[PDB]
Amino acid sequence: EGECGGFWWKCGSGKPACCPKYVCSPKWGLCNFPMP
Repeated sequence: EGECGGFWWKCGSGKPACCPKYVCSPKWGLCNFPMP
């Protein structure tokens, strides 16, 4: 059920939004932290 964006969740054209903590990288279509 839960398909939130974790440390590495495929995002882009046809995907869900990342969690409040994770975000979709501009270079790579994956949900991860904003920065180490």
